[PDB]
Amino acid sequence: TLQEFSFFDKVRRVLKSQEVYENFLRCIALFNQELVSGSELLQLVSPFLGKFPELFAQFKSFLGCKRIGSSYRALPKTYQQPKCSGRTAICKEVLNDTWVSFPSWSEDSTFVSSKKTPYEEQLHRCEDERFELDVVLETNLATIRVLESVQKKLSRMAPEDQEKFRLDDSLGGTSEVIQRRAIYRIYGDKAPEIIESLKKNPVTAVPVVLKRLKAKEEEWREAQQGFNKIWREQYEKAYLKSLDHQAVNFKQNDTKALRSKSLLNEIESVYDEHQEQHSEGRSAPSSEPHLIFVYEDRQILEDAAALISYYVKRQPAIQKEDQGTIHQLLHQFVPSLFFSQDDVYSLFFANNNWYFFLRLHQTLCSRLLKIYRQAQKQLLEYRTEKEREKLLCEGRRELRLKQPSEVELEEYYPAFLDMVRSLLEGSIDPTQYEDTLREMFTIHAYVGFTMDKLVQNIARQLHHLVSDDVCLKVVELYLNEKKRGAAGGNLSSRCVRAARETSYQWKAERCMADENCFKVMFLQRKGQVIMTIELL
Amino acid sequence: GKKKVCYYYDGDIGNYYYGQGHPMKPHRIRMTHNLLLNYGLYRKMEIYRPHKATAEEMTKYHSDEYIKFLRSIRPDNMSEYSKQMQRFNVGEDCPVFDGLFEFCQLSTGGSVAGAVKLNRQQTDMAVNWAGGLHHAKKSEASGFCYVNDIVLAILELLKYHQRVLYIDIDIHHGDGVEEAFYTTDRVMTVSFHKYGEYFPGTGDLRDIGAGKGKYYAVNFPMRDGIDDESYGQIFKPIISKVMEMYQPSAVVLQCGADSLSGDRLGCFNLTVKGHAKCVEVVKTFNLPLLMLGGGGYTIRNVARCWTYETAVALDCEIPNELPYNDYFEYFGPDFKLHISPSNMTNQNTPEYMEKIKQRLFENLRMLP
Amino acid sequence: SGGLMEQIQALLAPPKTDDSCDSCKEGGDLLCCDHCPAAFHLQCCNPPLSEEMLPPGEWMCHRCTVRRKKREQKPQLRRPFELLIAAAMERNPTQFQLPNELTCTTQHELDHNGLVPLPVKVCFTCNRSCRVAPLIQCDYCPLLFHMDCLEPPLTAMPLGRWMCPNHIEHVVLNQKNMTLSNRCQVFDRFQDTVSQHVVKVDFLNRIHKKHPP
Amino acid sequence: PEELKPWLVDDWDLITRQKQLFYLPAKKNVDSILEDYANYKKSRGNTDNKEYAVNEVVAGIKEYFNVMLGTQLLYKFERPQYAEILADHPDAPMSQVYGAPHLLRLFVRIGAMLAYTPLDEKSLALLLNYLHDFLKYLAKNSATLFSASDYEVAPPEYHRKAV
Ligand SMILES: [Ca+2]
Ligand SMILES: [Ca+2]
Ligand SMILES: [Zn+2]
Ligand SMILES: [Zn+2]
Ligand SMILES: [Zn+2]
Ligand SMILES: [Zn+2]
Repeated sequence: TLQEFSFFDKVRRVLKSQEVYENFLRCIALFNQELVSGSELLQLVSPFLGKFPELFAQFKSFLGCKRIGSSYRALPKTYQQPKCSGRTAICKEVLNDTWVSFPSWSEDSTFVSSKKTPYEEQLHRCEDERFELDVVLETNLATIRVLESVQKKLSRMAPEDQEKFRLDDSLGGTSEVIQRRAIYRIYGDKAPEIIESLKKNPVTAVPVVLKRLKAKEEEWREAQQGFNKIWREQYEKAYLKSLDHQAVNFKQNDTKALRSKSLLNEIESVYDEHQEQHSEGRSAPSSEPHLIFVYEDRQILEDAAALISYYVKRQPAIQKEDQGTIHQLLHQFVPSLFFSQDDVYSLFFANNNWYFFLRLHQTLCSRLLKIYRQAQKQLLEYRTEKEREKLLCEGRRELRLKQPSEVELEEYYPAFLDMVRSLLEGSIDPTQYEDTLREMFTIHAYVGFTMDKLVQNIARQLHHLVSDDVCLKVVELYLNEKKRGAAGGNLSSRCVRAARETSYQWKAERCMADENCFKVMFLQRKGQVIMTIELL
Repeated sequence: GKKKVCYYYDGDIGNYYYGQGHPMKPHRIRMTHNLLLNYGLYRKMEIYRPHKATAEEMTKYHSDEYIKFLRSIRPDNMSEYSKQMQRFNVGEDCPVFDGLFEFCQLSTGGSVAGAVKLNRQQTDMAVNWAGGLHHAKKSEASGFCYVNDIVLAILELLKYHQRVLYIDIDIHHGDGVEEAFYTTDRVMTVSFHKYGEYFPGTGDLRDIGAGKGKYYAVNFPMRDGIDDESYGQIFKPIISKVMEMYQPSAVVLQCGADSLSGDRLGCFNLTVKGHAKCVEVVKTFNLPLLMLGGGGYTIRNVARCWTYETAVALDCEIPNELPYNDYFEYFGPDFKLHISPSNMTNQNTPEYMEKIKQRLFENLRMLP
Repeated sequence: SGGLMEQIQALLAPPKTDDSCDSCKEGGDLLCCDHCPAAFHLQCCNPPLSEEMLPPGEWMCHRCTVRRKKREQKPQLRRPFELLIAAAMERNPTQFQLPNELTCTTQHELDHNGLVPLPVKVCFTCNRSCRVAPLIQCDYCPLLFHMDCLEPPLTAMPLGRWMCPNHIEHVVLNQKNMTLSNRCQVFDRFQDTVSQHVVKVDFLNRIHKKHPP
Repeated sequence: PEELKPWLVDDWDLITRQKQLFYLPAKKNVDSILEDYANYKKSRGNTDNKEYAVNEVVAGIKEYFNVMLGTQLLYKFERPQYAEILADHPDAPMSQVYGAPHLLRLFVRIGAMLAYTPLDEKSLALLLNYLHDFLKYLAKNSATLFSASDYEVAPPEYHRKAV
């Protein structure tokens, strides 16, 4: 009947593609070939209609040597299994004897430059350099201790039997090879005659090897002191830089993602996404925004605005009346948009440039917010660290570096502001700038290296915003529309003012038609304000 | 509350040399023990000398030809065994060195002695950081492991325990241990491991077991850059349900420390506190427990992690400042117990976690 | 590049005292002939060259051997079979190669600078573009699927030809005991059969009837 | 000019794609199968005096399976197999042990490899005919004789031994 025809038209519409519809008709034809059961028919249908509940329900109502796993596979039945002499009843009854897996890779593979920073391979190299001394020196010390014990033993009975005393392969120790290894290393090629000598006549051989080993271990210990002094000045130059795995990439990715074309494409992609969904006819209302952002402080807004003012006030390229325009704009109207001067919203129809600047402003606020949270978190962890460590019995419950005081940790944030301001002046080279930033804010400092570039880009946006007539037009249209009370207001009064809002929409279209138009919405809740922006 | 515990240390286990540039570097145990000693932990914990395991104990699982090869092989007679060396995967990856058979002897002896004492009910917790080598097979050496100590420990424990749980938290997959108990209902192998172009290349979602031991072998593939809280949120539920349904009598943990941040061959990003969260979680269920060693290649971090989880086993807390030790200069430049994680991107996105966890839950619901 | 390795090893020194095979076209351990640049594997010789067999000195290829020895020298089917055996003796141990008649037969990524391409193509399960996560395009149909959107989700990149989960051949791959060729013929049975709209729709309303005829 | 070849695709997949090896002493060695063909075909014609050529060509298949094996008949995964065969039972019949599936590879090669030996027209015609009916008898009872179910696999030791 026509219900089936409607189902097929709508499945064609929601599949958007001929080949997948071919696959679907393949499945149903295979089922018609009676090679597929109804439950099986549905287990092959579900990949097609696993996200449209209505169509899936409609279709359901309409109807009314082996190998396992991925790596385990069989041994030959007539395979001579390796015999074992310790097999008990459990060994036969529990152990596998039919299934085998294969190691697909090998350890220590090509991983040197896969995901590791250049400052970590250095630490790995120093680690190996340290270990080889540690092992050789400690083998020598262990051999010294063992032969010392055997000598302390030997010096205690009558001399008529000392020539009868002998030493075994272990050199008197618990390990057969450790002492022999040490002697080989000490003596080069002439070691084994001496090994025979201390095995045959220990009484005349123990003191001489003991003396030579003593001198050698003191020489190696002094060399170790020198080497360990040299080894320092190296962990300090790599540890913090090794913990950061994103900075080198992040510089380029942020300096590339802040271009205007990227900011445009990020929302055009969402527009085309929702357009394709709308063509599909899927269950989604035609009022849901495209991009949502959030500010969770007002003081951070004042800080960011202060920073932008601080940059622009020291420029040569913009004149004093434009400085006044910029001050008026940033410190009065943008707070006006945010209602800094629940369920209260403000609307704003903006051109391309306004979208650009105001997204950059959101990014700056978010960066500063992450910095603030990390500083506060550091303070709390350090305070609770003193609290926990002060009351601690250590084992009774049966040099170094000076950490900053709480005052400095609390002073971190304004100091960071002074530092970024200074970087904007440029009197502080970015190199020790980033060194200082990292040394304060550990692994979370990766976000704040490119703040200067962002601030200068925002300043260019502001200069263009004042210079271009379309922006000023947009702003005074917003002003008179707020005077009428049409633009923005109470959530309840949305149904009352939808008509005047729609007229405002019409004005925005007729004003900026040859360019992409944006809608921006500022809704306030529990002290935080949520950006919502969408395209038109 | 506080309970008795045992520790087996043979002072020579650190002296063996795998070869120049070999990431398997057995020094780690020696610094672990020294750090424990200078933390004053030995007053509350008993330290024992492990008896060297006889080859008869090793043949209980391994092929006699393999053990003969292991005992007869030396660096000086490489020529006279090349055919067998190729036949037994001994070479570049797993090399022959001085006293390798002694090292394997000690490694297996520690854990087997722990298992004997555990079976006797003389203690409910024993530690052996030398053992836990899990990549060794029935008749081959792989993944820097020669004699699969854990399987011998489990075979010893089964003499008195009806059901036992094996937990692997190494970045690698315990391929040998699971393959040994692939087809049995007496053991579950719960492995959390990174998958994808990674050694050994086994350990999918659906490697779920076989025969009577079907549904009795759960794996958890992960991606790069797993972090602390993600691991915590995924561990406690899976473990709580596994030991609610299975109700085992003994538990064995492989604390592979190669899952830490900044490892030489690892990609994970766990911290020492996050790593010890697992041992607190498993112990809180109050069952007899065996802790074994395994991986761990960033030697300072390995020492830190093993020391901390040992101290957790005693229910003892230790100052974040490291006390003085013979290898103090390794922990520069901060010289602190806990390590700060790196900041690389976590590819283990939350919905992936939710889906894998749900599939595991469904698979476990089938256990009788 | 100041490495400490050389000095430390010299300080601990004991005293002591004073590109591809020509036969199989694949790499590995190769021996290169000293008259021609061609190289052969240790098992690419007639008879195979074992480790203990190689003579001390220069190595010669089989083709160079034949050339050198030729220069130095300068209805019964029994005769055809002798011809065949002589020819087989002359042949080189390269490989057995299947006939080509049987063995034979970008846009969804960020730009070079990094940017979402336009127009966009979206994950089938979410209708979301490449921005959220990398997109995997099926090699049989132009369907793109996410990493975490399948069931069960993949952990790692499928290095080979991925098989999308919408396609039907999964029910054919379920069997673990049948031969490859049967599976291949079943696959190819659906790889050409298209444009059957009327017959499948008719069968569907045929089966739809609640009361069988 | 070969028929019902898709069995070769299965052989290729199990040998060098599924990494599943063949049984060394599986059953029905190639010379034994050739003797079975000779016995079966002798009871076809009422008076096959041409048995003097039938047996000769069967033995020719034997001799060509003698020296050609190993050179350009096996796959790169099959080098260790041939090495073990040559090192374990060299004095034993080398044209034995190896099962039927390796036989078809010889004929697959020979169809192109013959293009370097200029035989006379009648002889090549007869050889073509005998290849044809040999292969049609093989296609007749392939399911009975060819069996991919009993195909063991290679543990990683054989993987190291191969490459
Ligand atoms: Ca694991
Ligand atoms: Ca099991
Ligand atoms: Zn070759
Ligand atoms: Zn040559
Ligand atoms: Zn998706
Ligand atoms: Zn597909």
